[PDB]
Amino acid sequence: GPLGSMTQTFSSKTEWRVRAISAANLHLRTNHIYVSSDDIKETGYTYILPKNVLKKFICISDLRAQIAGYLYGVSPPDNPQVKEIRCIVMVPQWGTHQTVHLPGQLPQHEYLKEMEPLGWIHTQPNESPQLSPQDVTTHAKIMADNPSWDGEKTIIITCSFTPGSCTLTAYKLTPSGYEWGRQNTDKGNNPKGYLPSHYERVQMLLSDRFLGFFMVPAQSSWNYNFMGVRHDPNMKYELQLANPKEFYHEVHRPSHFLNFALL
Amino acid sequence: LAPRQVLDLEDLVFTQGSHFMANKRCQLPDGSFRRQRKGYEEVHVPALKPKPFGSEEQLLPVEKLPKYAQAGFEGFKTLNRIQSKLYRAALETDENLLLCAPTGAGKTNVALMCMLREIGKHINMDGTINVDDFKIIYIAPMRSLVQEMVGSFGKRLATYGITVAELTGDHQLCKEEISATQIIVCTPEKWDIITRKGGERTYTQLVRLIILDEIHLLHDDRGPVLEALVARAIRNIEMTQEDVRLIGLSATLPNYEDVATFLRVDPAKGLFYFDNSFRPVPLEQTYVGITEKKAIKRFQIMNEIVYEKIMEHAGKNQVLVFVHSRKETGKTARAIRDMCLEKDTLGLFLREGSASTEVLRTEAEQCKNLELKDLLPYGFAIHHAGMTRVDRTLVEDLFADKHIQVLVSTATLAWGVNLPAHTVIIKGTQVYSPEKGRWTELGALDILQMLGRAGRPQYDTKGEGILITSHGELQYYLSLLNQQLPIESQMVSKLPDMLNAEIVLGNVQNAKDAVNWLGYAYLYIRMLRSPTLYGISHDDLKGDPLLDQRRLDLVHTAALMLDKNNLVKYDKKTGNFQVTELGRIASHYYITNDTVQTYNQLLKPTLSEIELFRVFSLSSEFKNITVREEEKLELQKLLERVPIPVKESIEEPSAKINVLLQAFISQLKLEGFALMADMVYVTQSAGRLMRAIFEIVLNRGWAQLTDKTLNLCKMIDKRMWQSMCPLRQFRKLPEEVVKKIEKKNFPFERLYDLNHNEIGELIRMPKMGKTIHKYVHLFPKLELSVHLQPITRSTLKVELTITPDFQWDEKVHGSSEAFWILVEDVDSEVILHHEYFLLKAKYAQDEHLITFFVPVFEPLPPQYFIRVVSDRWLSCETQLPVSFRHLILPEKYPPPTELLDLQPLPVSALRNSAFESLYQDKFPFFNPIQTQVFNTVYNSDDNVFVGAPTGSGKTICAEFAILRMLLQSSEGRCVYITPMEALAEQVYMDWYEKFQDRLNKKVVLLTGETSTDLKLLGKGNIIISTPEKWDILSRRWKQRKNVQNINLFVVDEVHLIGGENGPVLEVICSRMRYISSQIERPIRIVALSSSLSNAKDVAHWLGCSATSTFNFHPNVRPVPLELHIQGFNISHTQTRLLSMAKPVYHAITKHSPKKPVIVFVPSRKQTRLTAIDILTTCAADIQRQRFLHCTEKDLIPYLEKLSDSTLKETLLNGVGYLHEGLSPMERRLVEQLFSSGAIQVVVASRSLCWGMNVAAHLVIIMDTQYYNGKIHAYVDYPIYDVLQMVGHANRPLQDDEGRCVIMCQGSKKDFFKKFLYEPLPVESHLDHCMHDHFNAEIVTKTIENKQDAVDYLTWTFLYRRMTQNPNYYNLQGISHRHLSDHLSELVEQTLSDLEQSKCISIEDEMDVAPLNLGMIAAYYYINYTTIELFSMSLNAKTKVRGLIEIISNAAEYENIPIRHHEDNLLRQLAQKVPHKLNNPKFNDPHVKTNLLLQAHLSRMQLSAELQSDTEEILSKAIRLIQACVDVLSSNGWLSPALAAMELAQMVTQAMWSKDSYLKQLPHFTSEHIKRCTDKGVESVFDIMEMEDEERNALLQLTDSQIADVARFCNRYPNIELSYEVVDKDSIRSGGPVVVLVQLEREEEVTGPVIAPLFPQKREEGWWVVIGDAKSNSLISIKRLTLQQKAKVKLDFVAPATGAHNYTLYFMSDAYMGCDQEYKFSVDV
Ligand SMILES: CON(C)S(=O)(=O)c1ccccc1
Repeated sequence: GPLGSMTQTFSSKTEWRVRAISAANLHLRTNHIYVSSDDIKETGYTYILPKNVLKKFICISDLRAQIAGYLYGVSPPDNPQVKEIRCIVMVPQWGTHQTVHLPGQLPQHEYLKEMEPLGWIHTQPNESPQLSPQDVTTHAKIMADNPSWDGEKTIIITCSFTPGSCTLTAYKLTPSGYEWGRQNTDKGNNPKGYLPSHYERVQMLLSDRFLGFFMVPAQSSWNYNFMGVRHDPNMKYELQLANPKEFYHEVHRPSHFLNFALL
Repeated sequence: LAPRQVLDLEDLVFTQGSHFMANKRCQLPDGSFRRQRKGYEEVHVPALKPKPFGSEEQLLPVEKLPKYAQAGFEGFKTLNRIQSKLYRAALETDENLLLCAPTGAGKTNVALMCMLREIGKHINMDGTINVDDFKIIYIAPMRSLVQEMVGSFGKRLATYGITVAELTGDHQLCKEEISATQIIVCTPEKWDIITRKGGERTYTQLVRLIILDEIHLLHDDRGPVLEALVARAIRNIEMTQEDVRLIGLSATLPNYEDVATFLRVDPAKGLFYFDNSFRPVPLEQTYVGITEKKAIKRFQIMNEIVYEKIMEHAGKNQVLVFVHSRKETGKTARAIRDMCLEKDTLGLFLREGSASTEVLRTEAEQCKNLELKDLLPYGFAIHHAGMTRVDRTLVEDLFADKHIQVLVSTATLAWGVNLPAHTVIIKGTQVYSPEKGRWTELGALDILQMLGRAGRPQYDTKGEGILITSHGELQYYLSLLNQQLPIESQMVSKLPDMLNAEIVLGNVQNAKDAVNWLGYAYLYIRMLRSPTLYGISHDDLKGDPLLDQRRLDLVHTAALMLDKNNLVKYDKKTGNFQVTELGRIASHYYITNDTVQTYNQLLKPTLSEIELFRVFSLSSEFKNITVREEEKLELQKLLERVPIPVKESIEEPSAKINVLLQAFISQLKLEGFALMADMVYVTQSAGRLMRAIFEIVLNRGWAQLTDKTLNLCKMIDKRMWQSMCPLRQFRKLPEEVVKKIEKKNFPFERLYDLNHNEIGELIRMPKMGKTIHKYVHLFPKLELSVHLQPITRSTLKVELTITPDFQWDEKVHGSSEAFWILVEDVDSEVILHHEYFLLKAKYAQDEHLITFFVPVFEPLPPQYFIRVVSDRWLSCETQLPVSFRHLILPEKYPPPTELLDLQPLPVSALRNSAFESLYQDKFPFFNPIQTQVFNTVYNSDDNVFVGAPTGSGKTICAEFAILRMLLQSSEGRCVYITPMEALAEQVYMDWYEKFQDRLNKKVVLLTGETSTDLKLLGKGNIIISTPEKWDILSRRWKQRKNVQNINLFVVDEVHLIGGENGPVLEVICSRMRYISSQIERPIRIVALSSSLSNAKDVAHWLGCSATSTFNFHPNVRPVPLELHIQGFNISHTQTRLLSMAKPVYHAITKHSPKKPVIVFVPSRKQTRLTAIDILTTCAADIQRQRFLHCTEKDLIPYLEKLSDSTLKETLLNGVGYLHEGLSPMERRLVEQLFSSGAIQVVVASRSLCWGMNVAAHLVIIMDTQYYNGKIHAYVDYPIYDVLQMVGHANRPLQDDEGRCVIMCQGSKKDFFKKFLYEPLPVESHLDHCMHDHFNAEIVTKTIENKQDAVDYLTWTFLYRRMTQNPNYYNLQGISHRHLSDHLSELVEQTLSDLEQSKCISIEDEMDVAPLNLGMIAAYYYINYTTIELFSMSLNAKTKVRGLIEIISNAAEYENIPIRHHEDNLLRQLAQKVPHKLNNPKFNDPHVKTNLLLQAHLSRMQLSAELQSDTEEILSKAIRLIQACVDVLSSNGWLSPALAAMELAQMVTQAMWSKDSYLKQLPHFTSEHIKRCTDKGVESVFDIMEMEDEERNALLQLTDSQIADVARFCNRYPNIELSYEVVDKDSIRSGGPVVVLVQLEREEEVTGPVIAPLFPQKREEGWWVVIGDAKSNSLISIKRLTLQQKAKVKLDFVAPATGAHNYTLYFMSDAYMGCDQEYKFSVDV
């Protein structure tokens, strides 16, 4: 019985600080990246992700809120069954632990006109035996709105935060996966109709032989996880040839700095 | 040395700092008495009685001072008592002084007298002061004191034109304010950090006087700074042997004699002690020591005591109360006034119905300050720093006229304002110290100053000081104020940091240097005099009387400390100290050594802002900060709201420090008193701590962390985060508009696109759209572009262009804006290149070109980035992506020519006994390269290319070709071009011996004189020349047969076409090729070069067959080269040279202990410094004279001929040096001592790497940069110089190998590996040097139209390289169309520039023709821009002085930038010289030429290096003058052309127009002139006609001297002049007027002009002029060179029948006084 005896006051806490301290350590995982490429599939299309941009993509991310980048590349001159990822494009986005929210508009820039869209990559808190139904729906709706995304050619790379490390897996949709995903409204973890035959794993190799590069928005940054209302599926954006800033960088959370000035 | 002991420095520290009381007892003055009261004691000390003068004491009136000094004492009648005792010592000797007087006795006026003596040292007869010839340092302890000193000294010395100033602290470009100032006034710490940086600068050598005011600060924790300053000054004086005057000013306290010893003050001459009776106003002192231990009671007791003491003066006397906070001032004023209201005493301060209240009525009601509002009407006032300046001046002016009755203030008033009060109360002696983390006693300086403010100097008959403190402190303060608190040294804690500062400067290189350094510290003197006070038993002292062992131990302890923290590397055995970059940073940013170890341990390229703030919070400067329970609540509130998360807990002081910094940036106000003071301390340190972190991570190349830390520096300095609107950095903008702009949440860059209307609309405020617009464009902004020039497949040259895109406003941007250029890799993680870039105000509108190198690799990476970031402005950055998608890399270079294993070639192969005699004595076989090239060179006529390292003997290959020429014909002409004049002269010596002496051929060396050089080309079979001397010749090859009939053209060192003067070399080689193709008689070309990667391009350009192109690479050098490239981490040049000092010695002992060594150094000063340093290291190695290999006595007759004493000393120990400042005979002595094997080591400057007749076994290249003084920046050694230097390590007949150690900055190591181990790619830069050659070729009618110009370009190396490396030349492709367009654009731009300059005419946009201006530019080899400037300035009436000036301002005179010190000399030259120049701006480059010309013409004296510069100026002068003559006569003006010819005369003879024509004669001083004017006429024919009897009776000279005089008189021109007018009987109006002048010299004189003060030998030039001075018209001019006889004809048109007096002129360019005039008339 407190009665009048015991009274304690609430000192606030905040989750983004713990996550920010955590995100400062993401560079440790970049020395320990594993590709879960021991799969039944043989040949098919083979995707080559350069290590430099993958490491950068890991360092700018968050351990809770997924982030995503668009993949662009080409085939080596005389080997068309191999796709080399040459560029990752960060666009205005905001995520949760289960999904990311990207604009309807796809990257547009003359510097990518000689390249080929190869799909997307995104972080994920935990490894999973199967491809998420959120991912199937996302990829299928992007395919339905953008005919340049070939079902036989665009992939979903998941970068999962295993303890001390990052584990990569690459998937593609099947025609059944496409058709189911483009008509799915259930955001839940088990929407009706979702099947494992909706995707298949594709071959994926990390390489040090060549370097990728990044493109980022021209008039903002990519992270909107602190400016959710400023984000809109119909937002338009331009791009520039530059490297992206980490998740908890100051330009991504201006209200923190402007509101601490109010005591 | 060997049995050291490691001490505990902290156990030797006086923990109480300035509160340490060394005296056991205090004797109070007679009449003191002790009273008791409840809870406290009082001690009363009566005022002292002045000593009533003395035996020889009289007050000196200003009349009796030296007269230059009286202006400094204007407004005063007589010096005071102490100034009168001090004036002789202070103004009439240079003796170091120490003056001990009580505060206000007049010490700063004695310092003024010392200043006046120094000022008098620099007074000219023109009255002015040589303000640029000296500097004086006044060290004051407090900033407010510094500012008051600046004001008062400035007012006292304005009458001298002397500036006094304080230093800002930025010193970005603000060290300029050091050079502007004569009297620098600063704190000890500021002067310490400045002189710690210790880069080469003039201020150091200008310092003549240092004043250490309030030197009893020695006893304070800040005292060690004074000790460091003094030890550094005295050791600088030892090294420089120039004396500096030291003046110390102190209170009267014990150990003043030890302070005197410490200042090198002779006690008899320079020590003056004045006891406390000499105080201006006697002081009745009251001390109150409270016994109460409990705060609550003690505080009210203090308020009661101050109330009772105030009442003893209310209405009778003003009272100044002193408090140690800005809040407690008002708090105590309110306490007193409340106590007065409660007791109805408030009316005693304010007289009822008196005048004072009236003045108080208004201001008090105005209530400018709020606490002043509550207090001012009642008679009270407060005064502190947070107040406004005008409020403080209000309080001051009110108090001065006796209107305020009680003024509560802080120490700041006591230090910065001259406000005396009759009664002073010091309320408490406790102050919070954040550095210490607790409350401590007041510093002694503060107490002395405050109580010195007691008693007004004129109005009061005594003062009353009332100190209130704790009882236990009574003895202390009694001591301090009564001459009994002894001054001790506090430096034993600071010893590591201070020793590191000396190590970083290089003043202390080992433990013996450190011991000697410490022997100058005040700690050392105190240890000698009171050993037991400093932890030394008296038996310890007797066993070690000079305290050698003890100082060794202290130094050893400090060195171990610094070495554990990685500031130094300390070798215990040798005692040697090695400097490190971390140590340098700790010193230069005033960081303690523990903090730098922490930074080194925790900094990582992966750190985020979180860990960066934590790292900062761990600085040792903060080690005493603690988190108090009473703070913990407020801090917790901030901890969960700070924008940068804090990992550690509120219990840890690092978290409190972190949160305090972030609160400061967020500009939050806090409540806790300790929190505010702790924040102030933390954040005052933050700026320089974070700049140290910045410099650390920047020099490691850490891109992300560099960005974050520079940002954090700026966020600390501007007090705002990046997110804030950058516009609030404009402090003139309102806060609410920028709050609106941040509330609109749009990108700031968008504001650039808008106009003032849209700007008003976006923010919902139209009224401001204009001003905002202005500020948007006042914000600094830079536009960037690149030109990518590939060098190889792995090295890329980048030319970055920076265009400013903002409006400059000096109110906002000052005089300069600073930026960092950062070239970062694909991932923005590695800084591949960086440099500082300074946008000066005068260039705020120009484009700036930066160039640098970066590595690339294959496959090419996507892009690099170039960021240009402001050094000061937040959110001020431009990043340019540098994509490589369209980069065209040149081809991989081909393999070298295989060196064939051939039988070595005997000399017998020449098969000519006369030929074989050239080399028979020297060797029996040619080296492998000569062997491989011999057949092609000697037995064929093919054009040949030989590429090989320096030291491969390519000269012998050229000699092979010359001997083949000599076998084909005896009248063959070989021209030999080499790019350097020193090389040309050395080759001239060697080939003169070989071909003239031994083969009876004629070897000549071109000089620059076109007549001389044309005669030499005629005579010679071997003609040696530099490229420009052959350019001016071969330009007119169509008119000169001797240029065309060249049999052999040899060009040496042809890889120098890639270098700074390469275009001229490329042009002349291309011209020789084109001449060969035109004359149908082929000229054989031989090209010698360093190893070229693109050799085949050169060979094809010069027409060498592939079987005739020998492309060897560096590995084939006949004497093998072991090359070691050693990288040095230090980015500060002077420190890096220091870090190289010992590796130089170690390299000698490792690579060449007994064989000779050359050390190349960046500068003339470094030659001597390094010679001495090598000798010092030799001595400490107890191998003192290892480098001397001859006998001393066999060497001393050599040494007698030197004039450099230090050079003689070093030579005595086997080490020479060589620099431009030595006389040529000194150089030759040193060179022959080195080649004879006498001396083993010689240290030469970089400037001499082309003219050294000396080779070595080991070459050490000590650093690869040098300071350019024109641009005030360090410049990399050209690769060509480095190759030449490396080539000096090669002795084919003496050594089995050569060795070379290149010591360079780490940043450049890999570059050297790529361009020294591999052969060199070379490129043309002719496309930047086009105009003068197009002009020449339009004058010679080789280029008659634009198509001709394209065809002409097709002959160049540039043209060939354009297809091999298109991107380097800004071509996009190699299609024939591409380079056709490129050549057309280049041609179009060049001909457009020429036609605009009026050098050429362009008709129908196709045809080009030479104008007379272009013909003159081409004839005299003048830059077309120079001739354009001449054509603008000259017209028909400009002074000879204007001629001198325009000539000095000509493109040809931008060369030598060594001197900025001599500028003032030139100033005082302007008065001496007849040249009264308008617009007297003085600077660095062309005006040096102007008044150096002035020095020459009036025969003034100059220095050695300056003399070598004079010679170049005179080398260009005659051609420029002749161009002026040529423009004037073409226009028809008669007087100005004659004046220009007389200027030619004055330059040749070094005289003037009206001067005596006897000054041309040898040995003829002005006295001979006055003698010759007496019964004589000033003429040299007059001298000739008298007989040597009367002659010698007048001249008063030696017989050899009159022989020289007669030689001149015989070479003086004496000629028969005859004039005739052909068909004079029948002249008709129009064209036919012909004058015939016959001239005949008698003696057929041979030899050149006699002009000893002119460098090059000249030939007698003449002008025949027909005109009329009445009309100022010249009709007929012809230039003539007279032999034994010559006839000249001249044409002229006869307009109308009329007047006809005609003035036939005969004018010389060489001699003054031979000009003849004949006049006549005849009509048409
Ligand atoms: C501490 O160093 N300084 C006080 S100093 O002004 O640079 C100097 C320079 C030369 C001779 C003496 C002193």
